[PDB]
Amino acid sequence: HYNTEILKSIDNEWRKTQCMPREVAIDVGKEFGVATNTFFKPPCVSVYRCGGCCNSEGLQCMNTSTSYLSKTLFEITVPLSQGPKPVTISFANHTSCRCMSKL
Amino acid sequence: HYNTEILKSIDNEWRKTQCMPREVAIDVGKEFGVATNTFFKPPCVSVYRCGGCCNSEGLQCMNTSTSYLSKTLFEITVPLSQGPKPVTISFANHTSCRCMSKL
Amino acid sequence: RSPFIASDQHGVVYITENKNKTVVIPCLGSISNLNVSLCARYPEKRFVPDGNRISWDSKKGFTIPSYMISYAGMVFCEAKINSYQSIMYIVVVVGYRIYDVVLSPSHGIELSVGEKLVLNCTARTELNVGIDFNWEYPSSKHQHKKLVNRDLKTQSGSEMKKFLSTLTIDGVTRSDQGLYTCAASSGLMTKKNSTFVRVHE
Amino acid sequence: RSPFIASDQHGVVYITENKNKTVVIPCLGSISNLNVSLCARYPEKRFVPDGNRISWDSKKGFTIPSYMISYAGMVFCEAKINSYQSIMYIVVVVGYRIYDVVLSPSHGIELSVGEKLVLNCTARTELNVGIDFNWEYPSSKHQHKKLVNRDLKTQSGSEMKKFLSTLTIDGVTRSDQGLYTCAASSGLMTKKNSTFVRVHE
Ligand SMILES: *[C@H]1O[C@H](CO)[C@@H](O)[C@H](O)[C@H]1NC(C)=O
Ligand SMILES: *[C@H]1O[C@H](CO)[C@@H](O)[C@H](O)[C@H]1NC(C)=O
Ligand SMILES: [Hg+2]
Ligand SMILES: [Hg+2]
Repeated sequence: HYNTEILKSIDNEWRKTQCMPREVAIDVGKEFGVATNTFFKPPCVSVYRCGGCCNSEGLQCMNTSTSYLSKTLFEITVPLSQGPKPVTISFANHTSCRCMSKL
Repeated sequence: HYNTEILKSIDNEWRKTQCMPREVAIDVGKEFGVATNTFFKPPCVSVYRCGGCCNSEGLQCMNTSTSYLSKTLFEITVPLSQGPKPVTISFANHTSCRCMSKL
Repeated sequence: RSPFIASDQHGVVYITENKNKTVVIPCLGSISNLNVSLCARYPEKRFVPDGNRISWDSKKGFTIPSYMISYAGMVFCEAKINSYQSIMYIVVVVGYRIYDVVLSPSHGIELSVGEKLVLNCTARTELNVGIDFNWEYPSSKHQHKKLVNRDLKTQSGSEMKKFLSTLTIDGVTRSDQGLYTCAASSGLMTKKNSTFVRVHE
Repeated sequence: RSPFIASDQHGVVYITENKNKTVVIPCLGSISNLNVSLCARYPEKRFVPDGNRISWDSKKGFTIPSYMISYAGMVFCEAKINSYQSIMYIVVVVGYRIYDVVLSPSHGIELSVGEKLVLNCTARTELNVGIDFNWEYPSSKHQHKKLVNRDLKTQSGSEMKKFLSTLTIDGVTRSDQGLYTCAASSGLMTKKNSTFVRVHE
């Protein structure tokens, strides 16, 4: 019946929205929380963080294991006396997630 | 030289972080901004929204064309006198993005 | 067609506060000699009887300590001879506790005809709770009344939910003088609170 | 090896405020009779000379109105006979304007020995701007000094950036009495502001 049409879509919805690692852009100078006079090129990095929804409030989406990754970005500082300098920064990369209890 | 190794990774970084449509979970009862006594099952829907970074502040990532999508979710209300009722909600789905000037 | 027989094409399961801590999925079977497991998602988890604690009786359905399926969006029992399954049961985790109902201002409301009355009722509750408000006031004779219900963010992240209902009368009159009682209702539990609004010249 | 000849394996391009509004990518060529285009990313955009406005001269490199490549992370010219390309030039969009430098408190700072002095310098600027602070105060003789620089969020979304530098002296002494001048520097442009801090018994 038409009920299967609704059921199909809704199970699919739960699947696509679950607590899992998701590719997101991270503003670099915000995680590092650098400075008033420091710019990054590129401004961001592509890394995987845990997102999605838990069915019970009191469970939130948290990573259970994390890799770290060293990416290389050109750092610009002002007043520009240089010189974009190749710097490396180590970003957290989540490899597993679970809806774990809040407290 | 080793400079190609840094260049390869950095161009790849710009590519993965650009202003483009991205699959995200949307808390339903927050977009609809429903009520104190209204719960949704599932809590979320999988839809595409514009994310990524613009290289110049004064350009932000905005969608240039939007589809809309009707998804069906069971709505629960309290005090529970029913009865999860199959309701439909129309969610915006972005199909193109561009770093457009802020003002 | 199927060993499982249970109204609609989908059922509902409510995790209310323990004990027993065990919840029953009515996976009533047509046969007795069946090895039934409980499939929950998402993510996929399978649960197998470990008598005594997790069990499936052909007359009662599946029985599991509800903490194991609280995470889940939906469950269904699965029996195989060579794989049949039950109907999807939606998991609804349901809170009921209201910690405190507080009005603002709390005491001694003195007003003069024409003034604006603004009552803020606030209910603070445990998680997985929603609230319906029901007010009681002198002038049920309708005169410039307004009610707005809001979600305030406990987080904090505490372990709670905070709800706000706001009564508003633009030009109070002497008929409006009396007891104002805001009721907060979560599931079955209901807590009330009141203040006296005084109106004179 | 290549028609393009330009120090490092990557170059830099700065979009400073117009006019000309046109920026020059030094894609100096070995030959004259080459059809060169400017490739920018991301996303991919190709730009072709439309003399006169967009042009490539074998002695000057590529010339484009900078609004067309401001969006870009990086650019490079591309010439083909049957496809060669230049080195990657990183696009840096660079602001310079400071609207106002304001201190807090602004006027009449009266203090007594031992008291805490807290100066808040705030610079408000156009977009694509970063600022370096440089303070000037009576006691360059170091005594319990502290400087913290912060980003405050204009947004709002206005069209600006707001920066905060905070001077702190825990136990002011009479040596510390005098002129305090906070300097904000963005690119080349620099704006200064001052207040008098008075210390007595
Ligand atoms: C939990 O309580 C129910 C009451 O219906 C009872 O039948 C069941 O045996 C209880 N569990 C245990 C382990 O006693
Ligand atoms: C822009 O100014 C430069 C100055 O170096 C000049 O050579 C160029 O011709 C100007 N553009 C126009 C259209 O006049
Ligand atoms: Hg299963
Ligand atoms: Hg290209």
